Amino acid sequence: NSLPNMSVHKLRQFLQKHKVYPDKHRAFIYKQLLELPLNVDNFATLVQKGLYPSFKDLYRKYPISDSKLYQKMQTILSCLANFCDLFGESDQFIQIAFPFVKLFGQEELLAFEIVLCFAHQILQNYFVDFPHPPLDLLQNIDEIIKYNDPILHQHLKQHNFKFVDYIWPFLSGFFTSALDKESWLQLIDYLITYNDTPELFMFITAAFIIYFKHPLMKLKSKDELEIFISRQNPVSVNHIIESGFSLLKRTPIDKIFVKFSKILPLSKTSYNQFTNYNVFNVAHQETEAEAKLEESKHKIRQM
Amino acid sequence: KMLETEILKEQQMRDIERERKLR
Amino acid sequence: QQMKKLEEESRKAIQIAENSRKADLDFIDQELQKKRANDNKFIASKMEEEAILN
Amino acid sequence: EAILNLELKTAGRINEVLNTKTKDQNIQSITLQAEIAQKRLDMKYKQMEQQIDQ
Amino acid sequence: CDVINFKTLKKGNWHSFKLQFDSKGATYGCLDQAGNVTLFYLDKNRYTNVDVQVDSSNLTFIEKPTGYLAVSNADCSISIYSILSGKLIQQLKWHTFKIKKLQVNHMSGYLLSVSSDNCTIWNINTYERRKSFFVKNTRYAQGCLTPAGEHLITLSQNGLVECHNTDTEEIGLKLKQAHLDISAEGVYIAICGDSNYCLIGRLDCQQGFDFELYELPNNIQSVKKIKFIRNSLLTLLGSDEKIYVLSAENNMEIVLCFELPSRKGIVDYDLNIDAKYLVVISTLGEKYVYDFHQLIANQKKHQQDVTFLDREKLREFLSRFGYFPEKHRVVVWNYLLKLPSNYEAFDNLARKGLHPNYLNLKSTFPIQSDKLYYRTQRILSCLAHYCPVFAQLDYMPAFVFPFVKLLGTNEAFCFEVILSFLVQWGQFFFEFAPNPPVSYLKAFMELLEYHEPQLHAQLNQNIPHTQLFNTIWSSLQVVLTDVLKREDWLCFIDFLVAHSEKPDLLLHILVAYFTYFKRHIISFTTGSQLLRFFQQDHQIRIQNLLQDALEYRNRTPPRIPQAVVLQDNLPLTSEQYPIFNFYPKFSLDQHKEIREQIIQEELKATEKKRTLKELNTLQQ
Amino acid sequence: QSLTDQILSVEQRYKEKQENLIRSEQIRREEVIYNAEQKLSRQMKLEESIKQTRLQ
Amino acid sequence: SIKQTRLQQLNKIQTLTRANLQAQEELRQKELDLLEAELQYQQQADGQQMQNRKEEIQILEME
Amino acid sequence: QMQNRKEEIQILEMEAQAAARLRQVMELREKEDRQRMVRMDMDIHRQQEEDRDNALIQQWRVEDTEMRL
Amino acid sequence: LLRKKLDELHYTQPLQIESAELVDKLLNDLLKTSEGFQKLKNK
Amino acid sequence: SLFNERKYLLLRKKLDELHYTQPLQIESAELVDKLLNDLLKTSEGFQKLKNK
Amino acid sequence: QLNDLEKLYEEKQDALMRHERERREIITYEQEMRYSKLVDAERQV
Repeated sequence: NSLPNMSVHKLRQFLQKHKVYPDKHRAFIYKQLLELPLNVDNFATLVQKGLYPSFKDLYRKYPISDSKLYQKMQTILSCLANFCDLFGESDQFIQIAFPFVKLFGQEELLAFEIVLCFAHQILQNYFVDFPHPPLDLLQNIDEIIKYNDPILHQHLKQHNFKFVDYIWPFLSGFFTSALDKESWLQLIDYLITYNDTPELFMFITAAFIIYFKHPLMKLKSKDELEIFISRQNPVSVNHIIESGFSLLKRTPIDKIFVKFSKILPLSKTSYNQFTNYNVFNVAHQETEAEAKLEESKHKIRQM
Repeated sequence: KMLETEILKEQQMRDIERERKLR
Repeated sequence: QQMKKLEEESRKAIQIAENSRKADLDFIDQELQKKRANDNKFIASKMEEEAILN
Repeated sequence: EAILNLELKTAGRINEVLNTKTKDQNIQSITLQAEIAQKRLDMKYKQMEQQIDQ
Repeated sequence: CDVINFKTLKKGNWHSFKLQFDSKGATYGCLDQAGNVTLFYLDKNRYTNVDVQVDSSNLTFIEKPTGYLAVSNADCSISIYSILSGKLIQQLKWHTFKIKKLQVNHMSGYLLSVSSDNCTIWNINTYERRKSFFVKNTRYAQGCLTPAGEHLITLSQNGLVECHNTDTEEIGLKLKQAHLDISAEGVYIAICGDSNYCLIGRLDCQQGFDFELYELPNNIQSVKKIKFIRNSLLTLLGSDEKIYVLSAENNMEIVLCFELPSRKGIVDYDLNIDAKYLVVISTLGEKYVYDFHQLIANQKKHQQDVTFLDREKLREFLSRFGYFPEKHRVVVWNYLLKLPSNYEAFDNLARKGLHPNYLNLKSTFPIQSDKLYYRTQRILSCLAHYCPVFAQLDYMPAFVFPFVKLLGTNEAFCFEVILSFLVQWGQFFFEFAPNPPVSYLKAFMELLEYHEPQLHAQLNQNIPHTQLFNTIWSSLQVVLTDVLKREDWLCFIDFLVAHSEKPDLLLHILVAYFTYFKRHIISFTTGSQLLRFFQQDHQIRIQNLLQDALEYRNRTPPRIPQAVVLQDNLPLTSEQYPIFNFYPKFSLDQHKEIREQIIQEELKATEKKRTLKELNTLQQ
Repeated sequence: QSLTDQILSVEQRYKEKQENLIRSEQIRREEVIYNAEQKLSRQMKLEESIKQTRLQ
Repeated sequence: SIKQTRLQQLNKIQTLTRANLQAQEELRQKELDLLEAELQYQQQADGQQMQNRKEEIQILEME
Repeated sequence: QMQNRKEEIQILEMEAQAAARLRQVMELREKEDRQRMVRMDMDIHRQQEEDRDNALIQQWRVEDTEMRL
Repeated sequence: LLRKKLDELHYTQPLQIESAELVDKLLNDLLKTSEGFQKLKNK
Repeated sequence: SLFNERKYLLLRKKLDELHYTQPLQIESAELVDKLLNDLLKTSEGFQKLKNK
Repeated sequence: QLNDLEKLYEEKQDALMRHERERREIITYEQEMRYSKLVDAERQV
């Protein structure tokens, strides 16, 4: 596997015109492009200690039926959760692990490391606070949008469409939430070279707005955001990603409120903890199976 | 505050466990 | 002159507001810890004798 | 005023350090207290398990 | 304290904040946060929770019986627009710069609209502009009409004041905000704004354009709203969010101030012409509706002792040639329907994977064609993917089929055509989802009455409402492919599309078939008879009937409260399709009055029994 | 530069709305789903019906 | 004019920032309590039934 | 102009102080709003435990019954 | 007529009459707090 | 909604520690927060002026 | 000039403008709660 004869430079154009991968072989395209600092040490540590009380997407708000997703996603969440507590509880960080195992995971290590690398390069400002979604990026997107056709905002603000309201489906609600399975289509394999942006996902989020001004300019009431949003309509993706990219080239950093660091989270001796995490407001989920088991037992004894 | 809380709250389990162990 | 009183004002604009608000935070935190202890005590002691008697 | 702004930017930089280092040390103290409160659990729980057996 | 809350009375984005009331007293309204306006009417005394799609700052009442009230929008245009019968009967676009003062002297009819550069007078019956007081650098802060008949009073940005008699000095306050009102008799002018004054001049201008700077008592620092009340009282809403009613005779002698617990202060207010009721709206959007006389009397007395192509060519073509063949149909309809050919939006509805809600269709539509039912599944599924309410309501294949069969040789076209069908034509079709769009169909049923009020009179007499709604809906669910003819129906669609400018015709045409048969409907008592009857292959003569229905549409005033009044939602957006409100959540009231009484009985009975089983303590 | 600084203050007051806007969803959604969890208390009412059944 | 311009920008930016923090104080606290209030308030209903528990338990203790 | 200037100069110099402290003030008020938001989130953690208490109540009734049965 | 003390103190609110029994403590606390406050600034 | 209760608590609680009697009609008490502060600040301002 | 014309004030005058309603509710706690206690206790004729 570790024979990197093909330059990522060849891939930079390939990835745009021929898209990115065989669904069953992308693992060896993706990691070459993202950079996963793999070694023999930490994952084993994270695997050995582990789980559990924070796991809301496992028989609480979400089920898992497939053992490649059950027994296995337990490892990715366990790792990420105990690597950094923020992943363990945060909703928008939980949602990255969810598809990384669904999409990879078999591939246990990679789904995990891929999540961490992604978190370090993209999700660095996707936190801002917690329970909160990234408030700062809801603002950073209005700044990029004002640059990229400000009339939309004048109109949205005029009718009290503020932050979150029309941004969150893709930004703050996590970037996979508003797109379908085969439509965001492992966007992470697609924006892997544009993680080196503030983020290109910001430009893209803006691109899921603006280019959507035709219907967004029809919003008069917030009632309509729910109508608009719950469809989780991917639209194109492809031409949104492309307009996002061209926006990068023509958008100087001067137009960007939130700064993103040059993160290349690689170490052969260490793995970086996500640091922007409100440690104080985490590590509280529940499961509490006995809450209901006792009714069964009560009835048995009463019976 | 929350840690000392959580701890003293956690140890109420140990008292519950004492009852469960008893039966 | 007022510029100097004004730089001094960071202390006279009351650094001690920090100390005061902090004191209020340290204080209220303890006040609420006591309220917690009370509610926790209600629960912590309400048990067990029947089971051990039985 | 050129001179006084020198002095009162310098005082400002000094206060940056004083206020943030004072707070840093105050949180180190609270932090250890809370962390120790966590570590004592694990110190106790070793015996809790032994006690649970009997 | 009568309280109106619109969050239940049409739950939506409200937080109502500015109240307005009419001079007939049966017409009401309010400006909500979005700039949307909700009107209300008495006479039927129906809640009429229907809005006006504006982005306004000012609702001004019009004496027209159904209002079509004048609304100053964010783009400074004036919409003459109701909810009763809906209909934006006139878009009186003219002004630029926010119209700040919009008012009408209904003594004769005379609309004043004040922008900072130009105060204009409009004549209501045509809304023509008759006079333009465009004055260089006035930067009118405000101005109003003196109802007496008639004066326009000018108040400049710089605090200067002058009057303009309609047949052709100062305050001195450089207010940023200024609010003016004039007494009913037209004898006082009262001005308030950023400063703490009840600035009184007389109109009756014994003062010229001079005003008395009466400082308001105590609590007023500045005001938010001014209104003359009942007789000679003046009411102000202070910046303290409290309302003070003062008596000009005694200057202040405040007669009233009372807002319910002060935790809910007042954002704005207005008086019903029948001054007995004043409604004030809280900062939380609560309308406190109350007897005003009673309230003044209460606080004042209580405290008393204290010390070819082209639509026109096509209309004739599709009438004289009749219909139109397939190889060219997409051109004619894309034109008539203003379709975007938003092929990217459509194609991405089509390819995601499995669509589980309609896998399935042969059980309701057992057409033995495994490629045609498939075509129906594909469009139908795209539509539900687009808007899932369409599967709730999984009846949709009822019309998706005849159109996919026809027009749906071209899928992108058919899909967009259908959105036009649901977006502008069938606007009420989803409002009682998942059930038949009954009230909604009341627009239709009333239309049956409007075209022939003998027929509808007998239909209600003979078929007991609910089933007729189901009968009509199933006809509107397809539409006339079952009714009239399987193939010759088409004339009505080419007709409706030629007349895509007139969405009301979807309903005028199904009406028209009822009105075609007349006496042959009258003897029927059930939907099973009418359904099959209308589906009988009777000879029609649709070229007469369609074209007569077009006239029927064009033969009535826009005063009809046809439940859902249709608007032109025909052009669709590019890239992605328009967001559209294909959703219910409306009240029918009566069955909840009933459920409510039932639940109270169920629970008091449960408690009496649980309570009675104190016997259990005594027994066990 | 004054504008840049004025701008930073203006930008921060928008963030202030973002905190309120986030709460407008975070509060509301967790609150309704854990109103749904209060029906588990209704299913605690269940036990009174059961105990009464045992008594009767 | 530059000074007045800068001064007005600061005057109103500073005035409104502060006026807004005050308007928002009302609104931000409401963002939490408007709903949390009902959750904790209505949950008194559980505390209320402790009385029924007292009686049933004693019925059963004595049975 | 040197005379009117005195007023213009003193006002910008103080207006600058409005900003000098507003920069400190916004950070302080933002802190307060934020801490009030945190307090909820931590209260919610306690509310999870409130639900645990009801689970304990059912457990207690079960034991009363199983111990007696 | 207790209103008047509040008005001079400028403590704006709609008032009760029907309120003596507490205005009488708390506003005297305001009028006098430490009156020496007014006198000390002069001193 | 009931934020006010968080402070009705806090404020009835603290005004009574200063031994005030409270004989009136009832209307949402989340407000003395600043009067306690104003009397206290005036009293403190006073002490500070006294010290000065 | 008055760069200090605002903010510090937000922790001032509300005092009693607002204590006036405080004056009505933190009262139930001592007087109504007392009112009905002493009046329902009228039973102790």
